[PDB]
Amino acid sequence: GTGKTLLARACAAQTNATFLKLAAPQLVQMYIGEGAKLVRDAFALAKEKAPTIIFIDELDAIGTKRFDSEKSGDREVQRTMLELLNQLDGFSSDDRVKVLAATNR
Amino acid sequence: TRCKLKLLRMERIKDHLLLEEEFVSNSEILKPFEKKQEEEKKQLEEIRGNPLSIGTLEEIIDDDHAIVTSPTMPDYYVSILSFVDKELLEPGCSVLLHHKTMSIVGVLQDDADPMVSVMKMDKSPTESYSDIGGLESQIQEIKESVELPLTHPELYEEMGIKPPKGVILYGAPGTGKTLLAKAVANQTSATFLRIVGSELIQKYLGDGPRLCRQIFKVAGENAPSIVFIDEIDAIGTKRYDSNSGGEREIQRTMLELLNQLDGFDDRGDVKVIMATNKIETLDPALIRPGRIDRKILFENPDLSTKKKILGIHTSKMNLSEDVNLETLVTTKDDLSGADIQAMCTEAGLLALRERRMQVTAEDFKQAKERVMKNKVEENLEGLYL
Amino acid sequence: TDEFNGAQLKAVTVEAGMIALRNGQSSVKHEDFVEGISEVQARKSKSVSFYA
Amino acid sequence: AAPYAAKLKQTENDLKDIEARIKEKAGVKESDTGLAPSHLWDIMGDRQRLGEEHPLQVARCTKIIKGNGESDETTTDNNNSGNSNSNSNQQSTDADEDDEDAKYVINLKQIAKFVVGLGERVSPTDIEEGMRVGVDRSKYNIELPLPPRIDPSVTMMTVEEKPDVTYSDVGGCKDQIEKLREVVELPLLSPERFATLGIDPPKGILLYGPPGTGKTLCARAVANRTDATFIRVIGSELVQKYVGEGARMVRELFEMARTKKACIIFFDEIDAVGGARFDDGAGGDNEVQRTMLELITQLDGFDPRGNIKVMFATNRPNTLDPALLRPGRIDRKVEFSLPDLEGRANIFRIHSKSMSVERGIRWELISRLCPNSTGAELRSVCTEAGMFAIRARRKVATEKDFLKAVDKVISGYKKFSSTSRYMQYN
Amino acid sequence: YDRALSIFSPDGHIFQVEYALEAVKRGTCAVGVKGKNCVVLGCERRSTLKLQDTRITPSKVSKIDSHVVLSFSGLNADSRILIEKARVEAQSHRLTLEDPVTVEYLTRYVAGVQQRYTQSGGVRPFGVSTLIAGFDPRDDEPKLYQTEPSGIYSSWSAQTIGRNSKTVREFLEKNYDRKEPPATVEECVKLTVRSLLEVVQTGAKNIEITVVKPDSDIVALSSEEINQYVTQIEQEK
Amino acid sequence: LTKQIKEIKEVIELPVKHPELFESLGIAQPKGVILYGPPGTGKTLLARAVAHHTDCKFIRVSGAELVQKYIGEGSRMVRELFVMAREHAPSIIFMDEIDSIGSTRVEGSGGGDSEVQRTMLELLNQLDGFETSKNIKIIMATNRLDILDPALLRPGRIDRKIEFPPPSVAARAEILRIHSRKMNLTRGINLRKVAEKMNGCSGADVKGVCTEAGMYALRERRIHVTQEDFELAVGKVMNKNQETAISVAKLFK
Amino acid sequence: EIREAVELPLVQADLYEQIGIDPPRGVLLYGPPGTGKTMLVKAVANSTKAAFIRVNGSEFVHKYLGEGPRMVRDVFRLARENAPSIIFIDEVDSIATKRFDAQTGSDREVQRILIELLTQMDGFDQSTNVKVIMATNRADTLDPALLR
Amino acid sequence: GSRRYDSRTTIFSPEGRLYQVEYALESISHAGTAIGIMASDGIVLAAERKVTSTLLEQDTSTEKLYKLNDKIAVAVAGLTADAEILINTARIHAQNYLKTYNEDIPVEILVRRLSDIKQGYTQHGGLRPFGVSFIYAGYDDRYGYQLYTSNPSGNYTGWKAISVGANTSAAQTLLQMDYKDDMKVDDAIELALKTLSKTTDSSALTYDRLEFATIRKGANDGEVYQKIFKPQEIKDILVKTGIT
Ligand SMILES: Nc1ncnc2c1ncn2[C@@H]1O[C@H](COP(=O)(O)OP(=O)(O)OP(=O)(O)O)[C@@H](O)[C@H]1O
Ligand SMILES: Nc1ncnc2c1ncn2[C@@H]1O[C@H](COP(=O)(O)OP(=O)(O)OP(=O)(O)O)[C@@H](O)[C@H]1O
Ligand SMILES: Nc1ncnc2c1ncn2[C@@H]1O[C@H](COP(=O)(O)OP(=O)(O)OP(=O)(O)O)[C@@H](O)[C@H]1O
Ligand SMILES: Nc1ncnc2c1ncn2[C@@H]1O[C@H](COP(=O)(O)OP(=O)(O)OP(=O)(O)O)[C@@H](O)[C@H]1O
Ligand SMILES: Nc1ncnc2c1ncn2[C@@H]1O[C@H](COP(=O)(O)OP(=O)(O)O)[C@@H](O)[C@H]1O
Ligand SMILES: [Mg+2]
Ligand SMILES: [Mg+2]
Ligand SMILES: [Mg+2]
Ligand SMILES: [Mg+2]
Ligand SMILES: [Mg+2]
Repeated sequence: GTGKTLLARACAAQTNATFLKLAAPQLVQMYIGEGAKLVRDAFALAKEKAPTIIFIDELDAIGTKRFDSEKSGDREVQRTMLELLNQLDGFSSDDRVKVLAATNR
Repeated sequence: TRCKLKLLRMERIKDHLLLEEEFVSNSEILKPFEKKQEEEKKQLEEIRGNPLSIGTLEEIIDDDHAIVTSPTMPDYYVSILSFVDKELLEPGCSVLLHHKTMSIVGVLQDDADPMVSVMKMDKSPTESYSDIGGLESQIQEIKESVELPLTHPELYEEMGIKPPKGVILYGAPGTGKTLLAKAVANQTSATFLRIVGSELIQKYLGDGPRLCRQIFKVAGENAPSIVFIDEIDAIGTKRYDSNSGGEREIQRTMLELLNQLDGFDDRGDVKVIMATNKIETLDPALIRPGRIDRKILFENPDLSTKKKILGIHTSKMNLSEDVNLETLVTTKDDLSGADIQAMCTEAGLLALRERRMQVTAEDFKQAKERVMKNKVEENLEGLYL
Repeated sequence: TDEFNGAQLKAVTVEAGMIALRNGQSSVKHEDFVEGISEVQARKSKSVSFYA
Repeated sequence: AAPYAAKLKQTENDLKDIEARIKEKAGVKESDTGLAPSHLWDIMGDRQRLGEEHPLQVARCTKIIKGNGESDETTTDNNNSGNSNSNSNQQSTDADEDDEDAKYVINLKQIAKFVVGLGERVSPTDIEEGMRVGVDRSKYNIELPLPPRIDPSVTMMTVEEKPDVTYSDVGGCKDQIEKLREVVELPLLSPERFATLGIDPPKGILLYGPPGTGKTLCARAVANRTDATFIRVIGSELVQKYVGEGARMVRELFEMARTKKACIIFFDEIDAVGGARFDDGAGGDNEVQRTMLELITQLDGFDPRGNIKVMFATNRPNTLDPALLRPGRIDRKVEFSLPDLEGRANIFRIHSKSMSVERGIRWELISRLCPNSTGAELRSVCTEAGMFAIRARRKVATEKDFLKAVDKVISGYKKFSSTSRYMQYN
Repeated sequence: YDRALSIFSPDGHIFQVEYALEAVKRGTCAVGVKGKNCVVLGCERRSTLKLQDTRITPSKVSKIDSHVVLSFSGLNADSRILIEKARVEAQSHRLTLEDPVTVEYLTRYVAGVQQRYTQSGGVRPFGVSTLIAGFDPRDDEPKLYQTEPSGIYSSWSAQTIGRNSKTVREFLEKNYDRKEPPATVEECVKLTVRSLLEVVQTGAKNIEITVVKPDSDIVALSSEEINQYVTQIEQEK
Repeated sequence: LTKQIKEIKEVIELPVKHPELFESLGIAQPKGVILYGPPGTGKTLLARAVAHHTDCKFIRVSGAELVQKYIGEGSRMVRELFVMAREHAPSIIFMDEIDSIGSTRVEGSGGGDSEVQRTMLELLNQLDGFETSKNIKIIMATNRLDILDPALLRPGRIDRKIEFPPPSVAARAEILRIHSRKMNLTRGINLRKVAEKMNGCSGADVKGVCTEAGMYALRERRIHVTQEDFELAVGKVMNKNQETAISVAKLFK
Repeated sequence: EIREAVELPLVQADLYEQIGIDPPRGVLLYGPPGTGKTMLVKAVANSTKAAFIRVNGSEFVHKYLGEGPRMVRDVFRLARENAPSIIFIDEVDSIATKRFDAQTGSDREVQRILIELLTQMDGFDQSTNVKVIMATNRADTLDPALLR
Repeated sequence: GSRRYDSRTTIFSPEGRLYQVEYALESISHAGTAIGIMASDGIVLAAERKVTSTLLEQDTSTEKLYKLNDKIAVAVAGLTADAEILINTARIHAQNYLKTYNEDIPVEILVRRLSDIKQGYTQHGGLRPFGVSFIYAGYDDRYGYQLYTSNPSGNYTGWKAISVGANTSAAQTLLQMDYKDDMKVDDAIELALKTLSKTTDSSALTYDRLEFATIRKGANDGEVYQKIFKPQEIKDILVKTGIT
């Protein structure tokens, strides 16, 4: 309730560049690694429409990396998260793509 | 002879005359056209062609068009033709498609599943009331709840009460909780769907709410219906560790089970019978008033009530005049009604090894000893003297 | 307002006006605005006289 | 065997005729309608079949491409040397058009993409991107835009047909009922009062209390009264098997609500799909929370949501994550508690008006005799008061039948009271 | 220790008291009827299990003084904790004010013990309910009280406690008259015996009767006397 | 282990063969039969063998859902099994509590194959009613009777509990001769002395001493199994059996 | 142990028939990873001088559906022709999985393979070939239908 | 918070009942069998060890027979550690009543004292029960031989013959069919070996798994003599009764 989402909505109107709205459970996808296809394309798109701002709402649907127990795990969440990090790395663009991240955990 | 004769006389003239009336009317239909009736048959075949390709109705678009999913993968914006109705098509229904230009030409299909048959029973129990050895009043509280509003809805509207829903049959093991459920299941002759509570936890995670909701869908169609849930205790006590969703998952199955039991549905008449062994283990919301109106209790039989259990079970048996039925009750104290049924069987079994049809007093005492050793009694009563 | 968030503070604005709406007033009054703080808050079972 | 034998032959003879009537009827010729509109409909389908309005393969738009001024013709383009202002006199022998205004990128369902042109029953303004479209199976070309989303089928069969359970039956004329109206019935019915003010009305209700206070009662009551779309989803139904399918259920729910004018989505019982987020090292709470977080983002948007009022109804507001309960997604918590003596009296009268009661019934004496009871227990009281009339062979109730009722329902089922455990959360 | 084991319920109760009441029902059954000049507490005694002694196995009714008898139903283990205090308080009465106890007073003290364990930190309350009976000294009005786990006591003209106490008390509404007690002591034995053979059954080998007459006469009947009253009643009926 | 053959014969083989004696007596139709003892006692072997003699289908249920693609799940396997059994009737459903495959399934429930047992057993009572009598008996095989749960050990649920000891020296000699009826020997080999040498504890192990002896006939390039081949067998198989018991190591990695 | 399992049936079939013992058919190699399972089989691939095929478990999964089973039939047929033959499936872990969801296509295709290999392993019986040797560094993940 | 980790061992269930006393009795059904028969000329006490091994010294063991005082010995069945404490309490209390009244303590007094001690723990303190079951063999002039069983609930009941420990249902049924009122210690010696023979889980019952003691008035000068038989006399009396 402190208007982190408000401040992004503002920022959209002010910079007048391409603002890629994103909600973190939308990204997770039940077909194998098509959740990952969504990461790479959205960021590929951000190279084109540069300069850019990607606004991600939530970040607990790309969860966390701590699972190692034999019984289940969910390694669908981990893979789409580790794809997120490879776009922030140096071989990709990052100097014309800013990522605005907002979470309440 | 004449009883047969009055029926013969009514039935022949009325039916054969009607048969004659159809024969003339096909012809007369033909006349304003030149052959209407015998041509409607040739048209139906022609329109549909051969083959008819099955699809699954994906969504229905209101304009007499539909999006059908052939399982071969191309989707199609088809038209809806003759020999079908659009409230006989519901999403999910199978459709019969014209091969050359795809059109919904019908569905005369049975559309029955083996998934529903699992829910259903095929039945003629051996269980009838008065195989209940005593506790007569309890029968005429269960029968007042399950069986009686099908016989007369008249009493309940005359009084102006809503007929009681739901029974919980609880007590100790061997007090014949399953034996009542089946005795009333025989009499009512309403579609008696049976489901054991343990099948409601699966080996997948999230399949729970899905399975539970499918029970009540079948139950709802075949109204009036009984849904018997045998030992709904098992799901709270035993976690099988086959479910990947864990303790969390089992709790969620509970919650859909609450809405399907009463809720917002306004489904058909569904009496629910819930056998359980402990009612202090089931979730309190699950058992709460106005969705379970009546709660019957059974406790252990009496000295006289055990006599009733014994007559009904020793009656099938061949017997001697040396058998003192009465001394098998006095020796046996604080033992179930389940123990008396196992005691007749065990006597007969010793008698089948000796290779004779008689059941003697000695095979009864021999049997009485062996069934009493196997029961290991309660530690509930070890507080007390 | 003490430990309200800016979403809670937006909530008090709307709530105030609803209470006016019932009274049938054409403006929101100062009396009604405070009344709306108390309605946004969960505690609105108020006194029972074990606070006197 | 003469008396019975002769006549038995005749009975069989009668079975033969009953069969012949049957074999004649279904082949010359079974009805589906009245008889007459099933004949004409066969001649009507002949008319549709000659036309190519079917078969039209359902496909989908992936990207609107511009076919004039983009150098679709590359006769002067070599990298970026093309004009991008003409494909009509670029290097053409004509001045007039040589391509279409709009190309589009279709993806088929079997998987094969085609670049298609522009229909004649359609304009570029009716073609949206992501929109499902009929293409012609003779030569793929967009013909008709067709309602998007093939996904509704378990969000399309949970839209209600209106059950009639009265607003009256909901106990008393309480503040609790009137609080529903401020959110639901009133801004839709007469938006005129709110318009003068310029106050945009609340939207979130949380009905919370212990089992049997009539939360569900209230749900059904505003289904029939409101007369706007009522989509009730049981919230246990949001859980699915494959992770990101579960979020898809509620995601499509909001696409659906938003499309329709004036909705109320009634989320029933979100003890499932509402667990507070924690890290545990077994697997995480990932499947439950995937669905919950989809929901949260569409209860405030990153853009304004449409007219969608949302009713949460729960038995425990304590399994719920902190994010849902703050206002702006649940503007008003509306508190439901066990009634008092007058309260309990009204509900008894509301049950009892359909019952045969003598004038000697003083409900004041038997409400007093029932304490710390749900309106759902008081129902069981009324049902069991008649059950003792049915057992005694009486047809008109007595004060005596209600005393018997109160003792058995209240004393007996107090051991089994939901009130005690569930109050700890409420 | 100091943690609460008795705590307030969101209803209006304490769950440990309701629970303790459930505990009295799962026990054996003791009956109370007073005559014009007798108390009679009779109790159901087990014999499902056999080879059980009769001389050395404690009885259900334990004489506190020479004129105050106590019977108990519920947990047979707990029982002895309430009685050990009750006997010592009687000797303290003799010490500090003189005169032996009055039945009303001992009942009020016993009530105060169970009362306290419903509200003191680190105890559960007793799952045991008493019929405390007897005579006042230098008087001969029969006194019959019954105290229960709440810590509340009631005087009763006739009462019954333990398993199926509702079934037995129904019987006693219909045969014992408040206005005219059984005319003699012997008529009063036939009433307690008449009541017991409903629930207890299974011979006169389970029925125990303690009869008190005024002036410090405690007698506990022999198996032979019991048989005799059961037989008469069976036959007449 | 002949006594045990005769006990299972009464409860399983006899009622399928002739319902008429059971009518005469009026005895309440047989049900579940629990077989229990250490491994290799041949509890499984006797079930198949009864199924052969009675001439009934032997339906093996692994407590795996894999082999089925026609149920594919345990949440309808119960009732779908009873459609197939009724077609191919008479049947004896065989269901084994393995308790080392389905390791974590057992914990807190007494067996996830006793989930299977109970669910199928509840069906069975109505099966005596569907159109007269039972055609499905069920045989349950368990390692222990203490890993069994109390609700299937109660009377009026079952009708027989057969116990199997491991072999005695006399019993051993017989079990050993069966495996020997299929391979070579040489005169002068006393089956009695090999029973003494063998301490054993499975009839499984006994069959391993015969195969292992046949393998040393290959090693030395003999043409028949000699007595010395038994001395090499017994030692090697024993060293192998006891190592894994006392080191508490399995075949699972 | 492994020479008597694989090599010995081929060079001296006559001895097994004589003594009257069941020859070892399929070979399973379990043990933790890094013990030299594959390397011990390397040795017999040089040494026997028979045919020796080569094959992985991911040769039998494919993009097109039911084109996994068509390979299963191919490797057996080839082995039979140039018999006696050793087939080695390097890691057979993904074929011999013990669990199926049995609603996804990915899983249904492995179901078909697993029945197809198993059926024709019985077809491969009473041949001059020694049956499939297969290894897995795991062993709690395998279906017991192979292991009977 | 401390309250967070409290068991609450000692509230009732909804049944009216004490989970932890019920469970205590559950675990004594695992423990070693002990049977006591009161003859009319003695009490024979015999208990079968729950464990056995051949390296185990079993020749001077007396881990089931414990003497409380000169005239009262008990057989133990349960949590032996818990029992060792209350045996040593009992011994303190028995000696105490003799110190202050100069009179042999009655069987009734010592048995009731021990019961109330168990009773204190299920009543209050927030502690686990003492899971012990005693069979008391004891002599007093007043009531002759007296026989008694106590449970973890802290309740005592008289017996003439009784069996606690493993296989209670089985042992109890057997005693009843045989028991007569006219039996001396010889008949009792035979029955005690014999019931133990029927509940046994060994292929044959042997002396090294039997502990055995009697209390006879047939010892000289009309005195009670406590005898805990040595394992070599037990083996002897085992040849007499023809068990082996
Ligand atoms: N009161 C009774 N009168 C007559 N027969 C009875 C009675 N109680 C038990 N039986 C007999 O014992 C059988 C077994 O009991 P049943 O399976 O009906 O019990 P239950 O109380 O549901 O037990 P559980 O929950 O342990 O399965 C019945 O089929 C019937 O033959
Ligand atoms: N500082 C502020 N000034 C103005 N309005 C505010 C302020 N903070 C919040 N609001 C209002 O409260 C509304 C709701 O808060 P919003 O959902 O934007 O919060 P957040 O802390 O980004 O949340 P979450 O993590 O739960 O998605 C905003 O849409 C905005 O209208
Ligand atoms: N306030 C009331 N007045 C009259 N009837 C009542 C009242 N509340 C509940 N009822 C009766 O009780 C029934 C069951 O309660 P209902 O399902 O409406 O409630 P809830 O509080 O949402 O319960 P849960 O979530 O535990 O299912 C209603 O269908 C109605 O018959
Ligand atoms: N006994 C040995 N002598 C020499 N080298 C060995 C020996 N055992 C193993 N190694 C070495 O270890 C290497 C790895 O072994 P190999 O690949 O055969 O293993 P594995 O246990 O079958 O495991 P994975 O499933 O990981 O392939 C060999 O290539 C070899 O260099
Ligand atoms: N009693 C026996 N006599 C002879 N062969 C036996 C005996 N018991 C077991 N076997 C052999 O051992 C094999 C494995 O035993 P099986 O029946 O599967 O066992 P269990 O269920 O006892 O583990 C049998 O198939 C059979 O060849
Ligand atoms: Mg049952
Ligand atoms: Mg509800
Ligand atoms: Mg959010
Ligand atoms: Mg087994
Ligand atoms: Mg590998």
